[PDB]
Amino acid sequence: ALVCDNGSGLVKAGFAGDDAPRAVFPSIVGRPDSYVGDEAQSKTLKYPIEHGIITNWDDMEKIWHHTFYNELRVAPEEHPTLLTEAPLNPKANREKMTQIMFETFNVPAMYVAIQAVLSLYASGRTTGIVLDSGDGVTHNVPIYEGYALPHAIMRLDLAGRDLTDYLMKILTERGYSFVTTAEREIVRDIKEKLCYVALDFENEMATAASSSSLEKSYELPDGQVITIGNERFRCPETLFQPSFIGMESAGIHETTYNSIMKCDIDIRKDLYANNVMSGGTTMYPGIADRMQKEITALAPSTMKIKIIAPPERKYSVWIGGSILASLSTFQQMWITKQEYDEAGPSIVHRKC
Ligand SMILES: CC1=C(O)[C@@](O)([C@@H]2C[C@H]3OC(=O)[C@H](C)[C@@H]4CCC[C@@]5(CC[C@H](O5)[C@H](O)[C@@]5(C)CC(=O)[C@H](O5)[C@H]5C[C@]6(C)CC[C@](O5)(O6)[C@H]5CC[C@](C)(C[C@H](C)/C=C(C)/C=C/[C@H]3O2)O5)O4)OCC1
Ligand SMILES: Nc1ncnc2c1ncn2[C@@H]1O[C@H](COP(=O)(O)OP(=O)(O)OP(=O)(O)O)[C@@H](O)[C@H]1O
Ligand SMILES: C/C1=C/C(=O)O[C@@H]2C[C@@H](CC[C@H](C)/C=C\CC1)O[C@@](O)([C@@H]1CSC(=O)N1)C2
Ligand SMILES: [Ca+2]
Ligand SMILES: [Ca+2]
Repeated sequence: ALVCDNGSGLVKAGFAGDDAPRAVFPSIVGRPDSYVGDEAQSKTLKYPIEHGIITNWDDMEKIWHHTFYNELRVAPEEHPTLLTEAPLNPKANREKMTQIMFETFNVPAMYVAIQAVLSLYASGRTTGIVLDSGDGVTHNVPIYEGYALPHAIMRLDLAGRDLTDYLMKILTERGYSFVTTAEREIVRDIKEKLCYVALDFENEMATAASSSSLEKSYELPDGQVITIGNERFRCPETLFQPSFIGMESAGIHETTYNSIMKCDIDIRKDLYANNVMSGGTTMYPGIADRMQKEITALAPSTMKIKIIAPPERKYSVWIGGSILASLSTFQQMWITKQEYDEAGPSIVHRKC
């Protein structure tokens, strides 16, 4: 079976039963008659997925064909294919993915799983609450015995690309100039290399104000060496206080809490003890300790709280897919070509 995890920024693709994706490449299509993903990267670019939701279907077909043919070297008509989706995904989109897989790619079998749920599986759990934060969107997804609890899911627009754009803004306020699309990629690299989550925002602002102890240098492609100081932790602080970029949302600690509070009292303790971090935007050093501190301050004083931050969490959605698609007991769960022929795209609602 194939496993394809389509993100707003990065596609992760490979074979069920493997420990890691074979291909990780940008979720882009480029035109000057069109180039896809890593081919487009080597050369106007469009992202077919926005905030985790597929919005350009023709370009999404290009991404999928590139995945099957170029990245995995397979004919999709010969492999059951597991795909992933956002924890909240419009009904019409679920049908269109299904329609395309059966009618365009002629897959023999298909299934679509919620991204955050797969990450939980990759951590060795069937119960817990996942914070999955990527390039385009963030969700909190409470999960009991393998199944997301849809009424308790929380969503934030805020994710990694917004964090990059904010780092550009505050570095520009410092006296640099980061405004172009190329500069966006440079600042993404700065973010990934040098940013971290402060345990206490104010305390670290004070250290940065009165000393150079938190400063790091970065050699730009153009040869200027810049210095990054409080920007290192101000950038990801936005996750905890979205008002830094004018967003009204609760921060990720409060959305975690709010999600747990919408669940049955009998499972809340299990959720609090199994907070699993997923996605590239959870990679900041310090994030687990900060989450622990913030959730402790919101939760009952008696509550046992644990934040799990798997080292492999850039790829845990994919790994979870690999685990699920290669389970013997999953064999009966696939949507078959016959089922699709009889029920149409609407089959996805009954089976996934
Ligand atoms: C099995 C299967 C389905 O459950 C599902 O196909 C679900 C069921 C449908 O839910 C639905 O028709 C409903 C959405 C669904 C059904 C049951 C309960 C519920 C789930 C969560 C909750 O109410 C409510 O939206 C919350 C409290 C969560 C939240 O963060 C805020 O409101 C805010 C903030 C914000 C920043 C502003 C608004 C949003 O919520 O974002 C979310 C909520 C919806 C959306 C507009 C984003 C998109 C593009 C998704 C839509 C329209 C999804 C529709 C459906 O997805 O953004 O909504 O998803 C994938 C898997
Ligand atoms: N070490 C790091 N520190 C901070 N951010 C990082 C790090 N590594 C990757 N990221 C960010 O993670 C994001 C990519 O993560 P991921 O692959 O989980 O997202 P996606 O699946 O493409 O998007 P989404 O899930 O939002 O649709 C990018 O914004 C990237 O800059
Ligand atoms: C190395 C890498 C990282 C990434 O996450 O890439 C995804 C994919 C990408 C598409 C445009 C880019 C020119 C191509 C490849 C870069 C891929 O845009 C992102 O970099 C966007 C733009 S800045 C940011 O933080 N996210 C994230
Ligand atoms: Ca993702
Ligand atoms: Ca706020």
